[PDB]
Amino acid sequence: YNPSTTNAKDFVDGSPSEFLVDENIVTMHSPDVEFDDRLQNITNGKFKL
Amino acid sequence: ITDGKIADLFNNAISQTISVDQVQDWLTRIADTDKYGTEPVSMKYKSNP
Amino acid sequence: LVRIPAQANSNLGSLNYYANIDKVLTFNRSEQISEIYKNGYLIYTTKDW
Repeated sequence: YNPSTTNAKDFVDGSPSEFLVDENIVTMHSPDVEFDDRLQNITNGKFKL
Repeated sequence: ITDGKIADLFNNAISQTISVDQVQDWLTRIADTDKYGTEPVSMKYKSNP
Repeated sequence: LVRIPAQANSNLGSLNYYANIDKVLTFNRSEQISEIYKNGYLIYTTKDW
């Protein structure tokens, strides 16, 4: 949106039930998580991708 | 709700609010039973030790 | 609920994530995107029988 014209709220109110994709936040799916229950309890694990 | 802006109108409830009877356009279009509330309120809640 | 920690070099906060969604999506009607949406979302059918 152009901030000089409209606010964020007024812009979203034209279609508040619209969805956008997000590749900046992804969802990794490995068999270890589903089958190894030790990886379903990770909490803020410092890892590199 | 003028243009779909229901978020801004929700935000500015302190200003954009008035009773039904005081709406000068609705002095004869609304029945006396559809502008005054005359039913109880059910107060029910529990607490902890 | 899974609060993704804050992402570096971004003034945003710690993001909030859900994968079990129980939502009802409502179309608020307005002319911001196009005029014809003051009545609702259109119904799409075949050109002929």
